[PDB]
Amino acid sequence: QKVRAWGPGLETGQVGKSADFVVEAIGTLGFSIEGPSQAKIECDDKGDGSCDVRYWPTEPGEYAVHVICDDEDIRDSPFIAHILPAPPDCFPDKVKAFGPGLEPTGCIVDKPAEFTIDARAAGKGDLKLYAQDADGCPIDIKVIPNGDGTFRCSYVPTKPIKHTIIISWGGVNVPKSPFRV
Amino acid sequence: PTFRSSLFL
Repeated sequence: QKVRAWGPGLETGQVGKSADFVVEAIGTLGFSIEGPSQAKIECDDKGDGSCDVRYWPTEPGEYAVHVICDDEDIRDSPFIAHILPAPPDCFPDKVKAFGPGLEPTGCIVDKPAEFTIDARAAGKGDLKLYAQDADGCPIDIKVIPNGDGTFRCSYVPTKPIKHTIIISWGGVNVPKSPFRV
Repeated sequence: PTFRSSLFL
């Protein structure tokens, strides 16, 4: 079918913090969420046949994320996501990330696009990326931790085209993310 | 309690 969907919120998340992911085209679309809490859901259309989807669990526990193309589930859907309770000491909203390799584009043929990640005002947590292009090919991003809570990371496009980078701290998608290039 | 929420377009 015409529908791809990936990202942090199909695996994990934290309570009362939006579990997020991406859905791409390749009829009319739909989602539903069986879980221990009333989840609230929204697909923010980016314009480009892809849309930011976020739901809001209010209970620790496991939730089943059905994405549905027509009449019936996406390929791997339902996805099954274990939502963790918000640690007292984790601030994803307070993570910042930036640089040439997160723009519009300018990102050229085969060539490195830089970018950093400042997690210092962000408490304790596991960092995890999610990157696929405009065809659901995975994107490799070596991430080199400097030590001080900041991170050198880069990748190499091949295309005058769009690559999508999702960023999770403590399994929670980060502000300004998912970045589209 | 089990709950189911859902959206379509």
